Amino acid sequence: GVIINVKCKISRQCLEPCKKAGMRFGKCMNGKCHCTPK
Repeated sequence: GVIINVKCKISRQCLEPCKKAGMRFGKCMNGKCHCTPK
């Protein structure tokens, strides 16, 4: 589990860097981004 405290706006804009790192999941909850490692 890897949470990051960034003002996100679209789940797709946090999905890109979460893929770059290598995450199985890329989800934003209106506020902060929550990605899960693969």
